[PDB]
Amino acid sequence: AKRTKKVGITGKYGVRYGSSLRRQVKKLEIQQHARYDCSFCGKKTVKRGAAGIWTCSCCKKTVAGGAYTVSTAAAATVRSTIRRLREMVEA
Amino acid sequence: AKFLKAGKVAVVVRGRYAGKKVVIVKPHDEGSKSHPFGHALVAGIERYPLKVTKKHGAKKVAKRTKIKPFIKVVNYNHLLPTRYTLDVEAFKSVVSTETFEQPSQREEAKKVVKKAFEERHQAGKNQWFFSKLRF
Amino acid sequence: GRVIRNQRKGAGSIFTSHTRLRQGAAKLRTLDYAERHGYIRGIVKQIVHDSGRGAPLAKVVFRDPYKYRLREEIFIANEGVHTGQFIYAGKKASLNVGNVLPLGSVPEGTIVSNVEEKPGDRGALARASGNYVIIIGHNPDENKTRVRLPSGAKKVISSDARGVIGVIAGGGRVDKPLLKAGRAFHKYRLKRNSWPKTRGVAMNPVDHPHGGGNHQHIGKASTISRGAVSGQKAGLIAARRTGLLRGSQKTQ
Amino acid sequence: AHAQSKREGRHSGYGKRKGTREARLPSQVVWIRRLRVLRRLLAKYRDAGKIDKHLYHVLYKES
Amino acid sequence: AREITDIKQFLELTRRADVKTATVKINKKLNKAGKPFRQTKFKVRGSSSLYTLVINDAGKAKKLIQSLPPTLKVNRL
Amino acid sequence: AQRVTFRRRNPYNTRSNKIKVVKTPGGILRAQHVKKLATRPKCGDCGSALQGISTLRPRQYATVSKTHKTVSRAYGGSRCANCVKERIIRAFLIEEQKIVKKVVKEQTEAAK
RNA sequence: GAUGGGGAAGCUCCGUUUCAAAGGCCUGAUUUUAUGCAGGCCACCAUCGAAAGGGAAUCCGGUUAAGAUUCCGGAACCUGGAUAUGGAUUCUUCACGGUAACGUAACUGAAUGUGGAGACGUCGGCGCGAGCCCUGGGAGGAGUUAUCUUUUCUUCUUAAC
RNA sequence: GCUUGUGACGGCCCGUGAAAAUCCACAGGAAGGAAUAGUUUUCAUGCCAGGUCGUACUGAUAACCGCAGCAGGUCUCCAAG
RNA sequence: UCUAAGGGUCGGGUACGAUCAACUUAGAACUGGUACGGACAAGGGGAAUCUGACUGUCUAAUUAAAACAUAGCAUUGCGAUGGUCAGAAAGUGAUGUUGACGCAAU
Ligand SMILES: [Mg+2]
Ligand SMILES: [Mg+2]
Ligand SMILES: [Mg+2]
Ligand SMILES: [Mg+2]
Ligand SMILES: [Mg+2]
Ligand SMILES: [Mg+2]
Ligand SMILES: [Mg+2]
Ligand SMILES: [Mg+2]
Ligand SMILES: [Mg+2]
Ligand SMILES: [Mg+2]
Ligand SMILES: [Mg+2]
Ligand SMILES: [Mg+2]
Ligand SMILES: [Mg+2]
Ligand SMILES: [Mg+2]
Ligand SMILES: [Mg+2]
Ligand SMILES: [Mg+2]
Ligand SMILES: [Mg+2]
Ligand SMILES: [Mg+2]
Ligand SMILES: [Mg+2]
Ligand SMILES: [Mg+2]
Ligand SMILES: [Mg+2]
Ligand SMILES: [Mg+2]
Ligand SMILES: [Mg+2]
Ligand SMILES: [Mg+2]
Ligand SMILES: [Mg+2]
Ligand SMILES: [Mg+2]
Ligand SMILES: [Mg+2]
Ligand SMILES: [Mg+2]
Ligand SMILES: [Mg+2]
Ligand SMILES: [Mg+2]
Ligand SMILES: [Mg+2]
Ligand SMILES: [Mg+2]
Ligand SMILES: [Mg+2]
Ligand SMILES: [Mg+2]
Ligand SMILES: [Mg+2]
Ligand SMILES: [Mg+2]
Ligand SMILES: [Mg+2]
Ligand SMILES: [Mg+2]
Ligand SMILES: [Mg+2]
Ligand SMILES: [Mg+2]
Ligand SMILES: [Mg+2]
Ligand SMILES: [Mg+2]
Ligand SMILES: [Mg+2]
Ligand SMILES: [Mg+2]
Ligand SMILES: [Mg+2]
Ligand SMILES: [Mg+2]
Ligand SMILES: [Mg+2]
Ligand SMILES: [Mg+2]
Ligand SMILES: [Mg+2]
Ligand SMILES: [Mg+2]
Ligand SMILES: [Mg+2]
Ligand SMILES: [Mg+2]
Ligand SMILES: [Mg+2]
Ligand SMILES: [Mg+2]
Ligand SMILES: [Mg+2]
Ligand SMILES: [Zn+2]
Repeated sequence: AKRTKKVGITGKYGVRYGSSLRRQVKKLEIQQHARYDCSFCGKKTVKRGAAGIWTCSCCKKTVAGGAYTVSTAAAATVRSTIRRLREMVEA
Repeated sequence: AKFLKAGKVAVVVRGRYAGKKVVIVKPHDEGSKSHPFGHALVAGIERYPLKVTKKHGAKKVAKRTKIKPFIKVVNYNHLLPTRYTLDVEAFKSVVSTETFEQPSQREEAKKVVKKAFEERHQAGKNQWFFSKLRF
Repeated sequence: GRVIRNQRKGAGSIFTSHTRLRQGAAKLRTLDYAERHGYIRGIVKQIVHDSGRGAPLAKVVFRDPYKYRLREEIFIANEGVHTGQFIYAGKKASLNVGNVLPLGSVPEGTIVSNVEEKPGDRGALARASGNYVIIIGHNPDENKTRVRLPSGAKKVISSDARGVIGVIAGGGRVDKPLLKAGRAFHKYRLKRNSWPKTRGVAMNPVDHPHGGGNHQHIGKASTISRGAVSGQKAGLIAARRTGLLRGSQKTQ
Repeated sequence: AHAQSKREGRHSGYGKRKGTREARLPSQVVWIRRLRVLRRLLAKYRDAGKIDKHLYHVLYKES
Repeated sequence: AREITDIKQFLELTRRADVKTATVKINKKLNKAGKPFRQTKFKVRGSSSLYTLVINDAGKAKKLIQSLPPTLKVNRL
Repeated sequence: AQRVTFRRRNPYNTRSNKIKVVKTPGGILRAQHVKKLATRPKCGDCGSALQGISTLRPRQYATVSKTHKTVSRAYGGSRCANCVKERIIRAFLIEEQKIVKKVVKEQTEAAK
């Protein structure tokens, strides 16, 4: 029974702060509360609390992640960059 | 193969004797009116032979090397089978189903296995089996 | 006239960091034998939140090379590291995220955090949620290693200066609008008494160089010289250009 | 005496009402009351096999 | 602060040397469903506990009271 | 109708000033300042309440028997039993692999 | 906020583990004797700062002109100190039992190391506990009764341990 | 039902919501211990001791502060139909 | 003064019965000097201009506002041998348990 035409979670703030701001928050708020895939056991049970802290329901591992998503772009790019550089120093 | 045959060493992985090494003597590969699980009859070592050095003399050595044993009915699901293996012959008879029930019976079995294991330790046989597993 | 606000800050009274809750002070291992001849393993025992700090912290346990005991250091958690992970610190340690290596021993293009100005000062550069430094140079004689910092400034330091491979966790924390005074409030609540801010221009002249007048105005240039003296320096200090910054920045 | 006439449905008229229908008896109370009955009727209908487990599992999520 | 049931251990208690006093108490209660009966509580005071043995049976009571160490200042009722 | 009073000087409702109300043989109510509840000890490895172990306020454990503070097994009142299972496996396997990693590089040495 | 210190003409200012030779425990060595030395540790470096934070342990009944978790009575509990008697344990020296989660009246354990408790936001509904509220029968006492009311009112309690 | 206590959950955070005293436990195995008799005081029972200071009452339209037995101010717990 | 609907608990070989206790909600008659949220309790509404976005703040004792604050926006200084600030001095101090997704200054 589609409740809100667009504000979704952001409907809590009602009318205040301006649409544009409410929009920006909704984006990253959608990210942070959302429940993510575990790199380790592979159930979708990773969730936040405390920016940067993504810890996993069952299996109980915590990963240091992006402020509102498990992985930053720039972080992951660095991942592949290190990968690359690492390779160079053995082959 | 059926690696849980009657020579295998395996470390008990649960219950009181968790962490202690044992040997199988007789496997009941499936079933008991009681024990409805794959369970082994093992002879193990409860209190290990404490290490002994040059400085150790006379009656202290003979004391440091006393061994306290145990016998256990134990589910297969509770021992890590090992590649290592120890001979069973001296207490084939002594460790049996009949051995359990009646306390009196159990101790005699332990007396044998104790005299067995101690004879065995000195003269260097098996060595690893007398070494404490540290975890 | 009075004593303006920003000169009151210096005595440290109501100001002084709000420090009760913090995990302790993050820093690399002390740069000892183990760390500067070989490497040394560690277990991240817990990644955890330091109050008043955007970036999450990584508690990491190590053996003590000289006494039978466990010794726990406190690291800023690079993105990607995880409870249970092993961490290798040393010259002869290896190029993976979260390990710590002396700047001279990672190739150009590597990415590191918490890097030392001088070797062993236990980490100084790039500690903020999301920041880092990139190695861009090596001069094997006078063994330096040029890096570019978060600011942009390039700067050369010792090849024995240590850094940790990766990026600091919690990046992007600033893309989210505070939305309301309350969140800003709680923000500074666990930092220090710097919020909210009265505009000097709303003060009387006792209080400020910006103070007074019958409309609110600044009444003179708001750019102030480096050589200004306390009670003067408030506006755009030693500014060298001013106004909207048009055109791509990014230092060349 | 009054209480008596009350359980006979008396003085519960539209004009003897002062808190909203909600306050007087919350919606959710009705729902939980009702859903726990359907939910726990299914148990016995399955636990005795009138209902087969597949039908149950549908009726559950349908309830 | 203690309830006892083995009539032996009791008797042993009553010769325990730190035990200089005792006291019997008598209660009319009712039995099972219908009738009433005479309950009897045997209370030994030890240095750190007061043990009380409830002999429900009318009979065992009487026999018990004469069993009693003739050096124990038993407070009747 | 019957209303109670604090039984101690401390008049504020702090954690160390909990109350319970109680009916006494005199047929009246009174208060009875209740000790904070004790929490259960926790496993050093995982984090669970470790079963087998009694739960007392921490000095109380010195007024209790040894059996109340352990369970019969390597790391009794210390680790969560399933966790022992694990340290036991890991230890074995690592120490075995260790032996394999030794003689296989003893191979390396001669043939290289 | 003392202290090796560092400033200051100086009253004093700064520093709190700080650029310092910063201290003490377990017993052994004594059988001239009371405590010198033999080890081995531990380098933690004052102290003040909460009658709302942390924190060993007590209850009910009686009692006074006025005190009561403080007296009286009975019944407990904690901490320190001494200690013996019964158990348990050992000829397989340092308990057995359960496949296991675990069990128990016990069931030696120095240095050292490690773990846990102490020890912790807020709001929401859901579950349960207690005390209160409401109420049936009965067994007592009170009120109303020109008439009506198997009625109105009240007693029926159970502490720590 | 009402106060209140508690549990297993859930919402929130660029806020993730003290400290030390103190108590226990495990890893360790120094060392000490029996058959003509040893070990054991984390089992039970038994013995001694527990100082110093506060403790009345008021806590408010009269016991506090407001020149006062001032219509002001001044922290909190219990709470019937 | 009635009506209807909404629950619990028990045995059933491997459809139903028997009983316990609850105020909610809708409907229908009858009834009165047309009264009935009967006391108590309990928003006036609407169309505009000016102005501050909002919630919040202040002149205790003549000013509560359009003033201050805020999020949002923009600018400035700074890589530690540093920026800003304290001190008579110093083996001194705030920021700093800090490092540009930071601190400081408009
Ligand atoms: Mg042991
Ligand atoms: Mg001035
Ligand atoms: Mg400070
Ligand atoms: Mg302020
Ligand atoms: Mg401002
Ligand atoms: Mg401003
Ligand atoms: Mg003004
Ligand atoms: Mg001026
Ligand atoms: Mg000027
Ligand atoms: Mg002006
Ligand atoms: Mg202006
Ligand atoms: Mg609803
Ligand atoms: Mg309900
Ligand atoms: Mg139901
Ligand atoms: Mg489903
Ligand atoms: Mg009553
Ligand atoms: Mg009092
Ligand atoms: Mg509270
Ligand atoms: Mg236990
Ligand atoms: Mg227990
Ligand atoms: Mg001083
Ligand atoms: Mg003090
Ligand atoms: Mg106190
Ligand atoms: Mg207190
Ligand atoms: Mg009294
Ligand atoms: Mg008196
Ligand atoms: Mg009085
Ligand atoms: Mg007394
Ligand atoms: Mg007494
Ligand atoms: Mg004692
Ligand atoms: Mg026994
Ligand atoms: Mg500890
Ligand atoms: Mg802790
Ligand atoms: Mg607290
Ligand atoms: Mg008590
Ligand atoms: Mg309250
Ligand atoms: Mg939390
Ligand atoms: Mg404990
Ligand atoms: Mg020695
Ligand atoms: Mg004892
Ligand atoms: Mg003294
Ligand atoms: Mg008093
Ligand atoms: Mg009083
Ligand atoms: Mg008065
Ligand atoms: Mg006065
Ligand atoms: Mg007055
Ligand atoms: Mg009906
Ligand atoms: Mg029915
Ligand atoms: Mg406004
Ligand atoms: Mg005014
Ligand atoms: Mg004035
Ligand atoms: Mg106003
Ligand atoms: Mg006014
Ligand atoms: Mg704008
Ligand atoms: Mg100097
Ligand atoms: Zn997982």
